[PDB]
Amino acid sequence: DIQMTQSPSSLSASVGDRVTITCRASQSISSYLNWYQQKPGKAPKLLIYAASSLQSGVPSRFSGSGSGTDFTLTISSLQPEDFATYYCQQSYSTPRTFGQGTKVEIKRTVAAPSVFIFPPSDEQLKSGTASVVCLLNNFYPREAKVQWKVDNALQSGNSQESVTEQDSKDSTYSLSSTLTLSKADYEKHKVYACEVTHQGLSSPVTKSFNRGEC
Amino acid sequence: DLPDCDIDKWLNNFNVPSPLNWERKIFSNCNFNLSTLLRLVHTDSFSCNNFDESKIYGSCFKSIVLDKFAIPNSRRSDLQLGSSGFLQSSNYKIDTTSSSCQLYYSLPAINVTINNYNPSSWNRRYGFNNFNLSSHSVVYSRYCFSVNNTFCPCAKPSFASSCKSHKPPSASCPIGTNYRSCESTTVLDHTDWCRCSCLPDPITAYDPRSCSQKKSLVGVGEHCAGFGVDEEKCGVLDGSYNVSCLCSTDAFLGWSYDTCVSNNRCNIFSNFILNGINSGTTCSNDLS
Amino acid sequence: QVQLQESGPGLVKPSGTLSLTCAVSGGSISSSNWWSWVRQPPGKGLEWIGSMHYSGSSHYKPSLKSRIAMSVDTSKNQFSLNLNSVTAADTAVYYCAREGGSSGYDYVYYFDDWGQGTTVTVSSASTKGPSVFPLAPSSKSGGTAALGCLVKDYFPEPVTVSWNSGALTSGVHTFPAVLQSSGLYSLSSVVTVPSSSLGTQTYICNVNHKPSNTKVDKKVEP
Ligand SMILES: *[C@@H]1O[C@H](CO)[C@@H](O)[C@H](O)[C@H]1NC(C)=O
Ligand SMILES: *[C@@H]1O[C@H](CO)[C@@H](O)[C@H](O)[C@H]1NC(C)=O
Repeated sequence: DIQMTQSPSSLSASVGDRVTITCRASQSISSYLNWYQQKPGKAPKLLIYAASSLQSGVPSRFSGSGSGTDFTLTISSLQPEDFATYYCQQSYSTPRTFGQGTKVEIKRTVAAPSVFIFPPSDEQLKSGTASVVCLLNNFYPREAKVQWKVDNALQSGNSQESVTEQDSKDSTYSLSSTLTLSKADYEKHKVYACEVTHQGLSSPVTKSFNRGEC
Repeated sequence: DLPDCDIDKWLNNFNVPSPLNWERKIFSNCNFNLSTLLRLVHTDSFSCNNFDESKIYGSCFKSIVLDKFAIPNSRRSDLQLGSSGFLQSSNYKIDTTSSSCQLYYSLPAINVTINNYNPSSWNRRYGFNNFNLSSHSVVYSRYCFSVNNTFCPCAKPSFASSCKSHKPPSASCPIGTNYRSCESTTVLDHTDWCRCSCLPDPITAYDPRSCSQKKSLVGVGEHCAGFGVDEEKCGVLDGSYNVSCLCSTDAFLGWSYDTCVSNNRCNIFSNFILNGINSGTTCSNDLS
Repeated sequence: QVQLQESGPGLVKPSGTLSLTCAVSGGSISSSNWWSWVRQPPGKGLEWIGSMHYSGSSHYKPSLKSRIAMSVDTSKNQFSLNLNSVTAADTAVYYCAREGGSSGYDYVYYFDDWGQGTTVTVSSASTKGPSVFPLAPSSKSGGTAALGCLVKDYFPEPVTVSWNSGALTSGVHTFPAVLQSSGLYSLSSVVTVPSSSLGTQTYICNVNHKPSNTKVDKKVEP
């Protein structure tokens, strides 16, 4: 097999920067080299084929060069929608082989999260479980801490969280944290709170509700 | 007491090769007049690259090397210096590093006979026959393929006889050559679907590294290494070791032809390579 | 204008057979294109597994040769994948793609017109559709409120969520699912809207879980 090795494996750049990604084949493959872009939750998309041919409809800020073993993908002026993993791929031989991928992260200014807390629905309660959701919306950088509190008891378990990938328009992240209790446990406590620490906030922020209030 | 180079006599020879079998002649130790040469051949254009044309007059050279061939009408623009078209990719590369001149001329069509010949010994070994074309048809290659001296395009009869589906044609390969590589594959409604190399064909080969026919641009001073062959058209179905491996006429791919004739004259090209200016005895008498 | 669409069951039992089909529109399967399958294990890169031409010629990932077979159906303009004796090593998103050649001398093959992919999970566990719960906007905030849907307790991946049948896309974040200790997935989808519109605008999340044949709309009200 022809091994494809990309450099770097990840990088961080600002909007308007020139981004350069290289790829090396373990043996000569002439110009039988293609580049793909894969955005979060989407299938790969062809950018460059035959080492330097730009696919129709792809912006001209993308370009490829090279022949033999060493190839280069260039993004002349990085845009937010270019957040993606990029892959090289050879078609000189079988099996077809891909490079390992290069993640392009977008550096931007700090943005504080907007924080929201959601009580369980009456519908879920009827099923015997209560999920409480804390949402941290549109923040940067990724590092954030969510601390759940139930009548000021600091939770260490009973929660799971998920984070989106950088937004294709504003390059921010969002985070969803779910605290899960039994309905029996949920109805024994009054104040449900999530406390958020993030470098964009002037102070750690707490969103809370009192069970039943309205 | 040195003889005339007689360059015009060679350029005006009525047996004119095509780009595929371009003819070189080396001139030396002789006298020539460029002025007379450009008159005695019906010159359309003479110009030089990496060289001052006006400096040929009155100069001596170690040798002067001419490479000539008729021009297929549709491919004349392929002869622009640096062109990636068919003529220079796959028939005759005009060397841009030498001191050279390019001559475009013509001969009355009624006398010209195009000599077409496939220079590839491996093509001819596996059955490529003389061309059977009109006397002003000019053959050119579109793709050239090189092979090792062990090349044979036919699947092995004993392998083919094991194929239940998609049996390749087969034949004995010459002593000292290797049979075409083949594998039994599984497809969703066949368990012995044999798949050999260079498919669908060498020009569109899915796996170029596994195809023994290697795409080969002509280098300086080279002839086309050979037309690619569709290996599915070499040998015969159920062919045994008593059949010699040959490829049918339609197996040879990636070549074309066009007439050289316009306004009742056949258009011809010759390259000139000027070797060793200010030395030797290939001398212009234009100033004498 | 070539468009591809994968189809086939997302859940396969261990040692069972994975069977996928790819339907081709906008172009003929009987052409110089080859047709390809490329898979992507969770958190991993791309791995080609096979390609086939309508003549029947094919190439497969060699480590899969004893388990894999493809077909090209010229009468239905479809091609298919069969992978026998699957294990958790075969859990992945499987993409179909067109593999065509460039117009240069080299005739370079490349992948194009990729399908959206189908998520395959190799598991003995049974399919389970989700419950869909509203994440209600706050009685309140500033000019922006958040609302959403909690898509709870389903198996296997994936689910799709839209808002107002696709008319609402701006400000939507659908999060990666988390695997709960029960072995079921749970996912949230949220959207930020003008708080001034909470009394006047209707917000419905549309949830589809194909493995369980679940289709749910949920109105999210303050
Ligand atoms: C070249 O031209 C000169 C001047 O007319 C003449 O003396 C000489 O013989 C010519 N040489 C040829 C025709 O080879
Ligand atoms: C052709 O010969 C070269 C050495 O000149 C060798 O490396 C190569 O593998 C040969 N190819 C085949 C198909 O035998």
